[PDB]
Amino acid sequence: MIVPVRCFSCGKVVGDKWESYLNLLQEDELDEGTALSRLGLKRYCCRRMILTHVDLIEKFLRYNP
Amino acid sequence: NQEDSMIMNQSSIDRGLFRSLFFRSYMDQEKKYGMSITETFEKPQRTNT
Amino acid sequence: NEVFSRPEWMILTCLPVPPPPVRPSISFNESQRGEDDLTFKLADILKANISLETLE
Amino acid sequence: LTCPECKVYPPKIVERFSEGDVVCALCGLVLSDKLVDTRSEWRTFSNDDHNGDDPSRVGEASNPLLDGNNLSTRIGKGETTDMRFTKELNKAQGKNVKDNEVQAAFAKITMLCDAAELPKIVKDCAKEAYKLCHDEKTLKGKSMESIMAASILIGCRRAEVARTFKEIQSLIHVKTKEFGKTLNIMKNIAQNLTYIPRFCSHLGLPMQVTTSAEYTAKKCKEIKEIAGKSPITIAVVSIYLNILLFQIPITAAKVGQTLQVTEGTIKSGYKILYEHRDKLVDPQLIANGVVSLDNLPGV
Amino acid sequence: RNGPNEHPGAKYVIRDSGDRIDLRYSKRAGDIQLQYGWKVERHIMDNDPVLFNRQP
Amino acid sequence: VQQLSLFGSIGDDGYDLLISTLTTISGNPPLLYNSLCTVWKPNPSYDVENVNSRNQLVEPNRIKLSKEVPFSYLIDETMMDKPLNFRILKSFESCSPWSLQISDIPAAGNNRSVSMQTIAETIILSSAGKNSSVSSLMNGLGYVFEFQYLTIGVKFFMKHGLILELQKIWQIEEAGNSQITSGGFLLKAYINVSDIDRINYTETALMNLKKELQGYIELSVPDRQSMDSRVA
Amino acid sequence: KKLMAQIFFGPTYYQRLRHMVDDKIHARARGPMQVLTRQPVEGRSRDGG
RNA sequence: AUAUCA
Ligand SMILES: [Mg+2]
Ligand SMILES: [Zn+2]
Ligand SMILES: [Zn+2]
Repeated sequence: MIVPVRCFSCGKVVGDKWESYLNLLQEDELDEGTALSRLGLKRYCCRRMILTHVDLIEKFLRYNP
Repeated sequence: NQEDSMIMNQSSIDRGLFRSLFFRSYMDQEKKYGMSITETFEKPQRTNT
Repeated sequence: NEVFSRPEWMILTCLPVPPPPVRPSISFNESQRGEDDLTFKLADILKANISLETLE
Repeated sequence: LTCPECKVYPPKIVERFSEGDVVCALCGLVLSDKLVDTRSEWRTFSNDDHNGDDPSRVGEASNPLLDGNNLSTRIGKGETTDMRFTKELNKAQGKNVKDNEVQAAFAKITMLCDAAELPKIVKDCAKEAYKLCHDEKTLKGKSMESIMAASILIGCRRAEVARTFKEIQSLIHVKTKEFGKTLNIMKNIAQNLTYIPRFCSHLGLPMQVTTSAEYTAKKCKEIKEIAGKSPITIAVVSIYLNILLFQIPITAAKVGQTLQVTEGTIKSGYKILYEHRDKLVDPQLIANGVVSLDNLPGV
Repeated sequence: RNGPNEHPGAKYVIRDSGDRIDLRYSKRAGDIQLQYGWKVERHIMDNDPVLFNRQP
Repeated sequence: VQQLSLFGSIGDDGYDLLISTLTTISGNPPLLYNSLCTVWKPNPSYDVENVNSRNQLVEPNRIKLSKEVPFSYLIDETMMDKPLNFRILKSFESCSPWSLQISDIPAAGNNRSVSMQTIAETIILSSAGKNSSVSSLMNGLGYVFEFQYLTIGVKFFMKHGLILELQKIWQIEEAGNSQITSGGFLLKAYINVSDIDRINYTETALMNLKKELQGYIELSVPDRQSMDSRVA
Repeated sequence: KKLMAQIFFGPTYYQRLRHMVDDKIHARARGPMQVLTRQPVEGRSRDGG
């Protein structure tokens, strides 16, 4: 839930890259592997951060108060 | 990491690896013991309690 | 054994009553009070006794 | 307890339960070492063990306030049991058994509360009112089904559970003047707002109507617009005013039916209140459909 | 002097008299002057022998 | 510092005999001395929690300031020209140096052969600045003047550091000084100890003095609670 | 310095389980006693022995 | 009393 700032393994900021990744997929139709790489996420530790994220926050927002 | 133990990247732990939230819930009733005796919600004073 | 165990002593005529330590009571909140199962079982023995005494 | 070394009048002492000690907070002298867990100790009397496997479970809780101190087990079937000896030892308990049987009048109160939808705190007050007045010479020879019908309104009038006397007249039984005198000799030893929730529910009105009727009725009394009419009538009348003011209306016949009042009587209170309808309503009431203060029936 | 909170510290002082001094609360936990024969209930320290066991 | 002591008393009439006895027993005649003590307590107007930075309980206590005064400040005109010796007692910019002391209630223990009190002391030598009066300085520490008393007496130096004081105490107030010791003298025997040995040795010295005066004047251990300056 | 061995390295899905040391750790040295037997009470919960 | 832990 909610994109991790910084990759656990090396600590490369990954907090900014979320919307940008989600955009390179809808708007650019691009496959996951290219979008990640476009965003400069080269090490698999960094790749796994975005590639395997589950943004549960968006469901959480669906409840009123 | 011998005999089923493991080593964790303390650096990763700081970055949020495996952290979790924890919520415990405590309950309490204000019970009524018959015609007169009733428990009360209040801050007890140490002289009369 | 003539001193410590005559056969006449197997049949109960008098009943040793154990003290509270063996059957503790607890006084909760004036409308709640807990007695030990033995204290219950004793009271039945007594009630049954008092009854049979009156009958004889 | 008071520290033998210090002795200050407010004896400031702590129960360090975790180390199982009772300490004097001032000098630090330990005043006691044997210390017992009362929660877990109470778990031995009132547990969840109904099967019989717990070795900790060794006693049972009783109620010295209601049934005095009558310790008594019951001969019943166990795992290895012949159905013969149970009968004999039970037929033998029959010869040893009057007032130890009038406790089945608690079963009359319990079956009346559950038929009247009454809480667990009301039964225990009705059972304590009945135990302390059923053998009185002040009640002497009152209708025995009307003295327990009076001790239920005595238990409701302390547990804050709104129950009119006509609500208990419907249960059992009640002879009105007979359980009305009995409700006073024991007493020596409702309002508009009470009915509004139920009547409204049966009426099928919205919260908005209920609240306004509730506000009007109180104001009616506050205003003293209805000199001595029964609260039930006042409430039914107020419900009429508010409801008529809103969209979903209810007629006198329908209100009276629910309130168990008569239209004529509701009319009586209603007209008395109507003159001050303006003062009566909640301030942010929204009259709807076509029913403003001017337009209300006025009947 | 170290007391119950510091590591190499102590919890109680047992006088000849038999009564236990709780260093956590005693107003005299500071100015506590020991006497031969008293007992200091001190923390477990490096190199104390202890029984270690794994059940069964 | 650890002060081991024993106390006693005598009425004015017992003076000469006691002086004569202590003079023979110690080998020296008495030495006249005085001291002014001012006691201070935490300002009641200010209030602070009673705990450490480590959140450990701290008990509020009084601070005692003590110094001497030239004898001439204690002799009026009626007192004029009277041998300045032991017999006189019968007819009864910056700050100066002071002794600052905070003491603890004596050590606990049933059947104590002597009183044993811990004393934290430091010395004030001088001051400077805006508010340099000892009074301001005490206030700066967060304390206020509570009370003060004058003590006049004679002392005897004995073996092993044992000291004996025969004293008279007067509380000082504008309303007047009242003699706390009215009637006689407060007798004090003590030794100041900066190892268990020297402590048991010191006890012995005091015990031998008590033993040597048994029958004549009795020296005992005062009540701990009477030697506790904590505020409460 | 390079390791003489080459390590099998890659991501693996690891789970965090309900058993954490701090909810387990327990120590006692004189404490609450039962009423009947006058022996140490039961369980970490009750500060048992 | 069920669930669970090695
Ligand atoms: Mg294992
Ligand atoms: Zn990375
Ligand atoms: Zn105390």
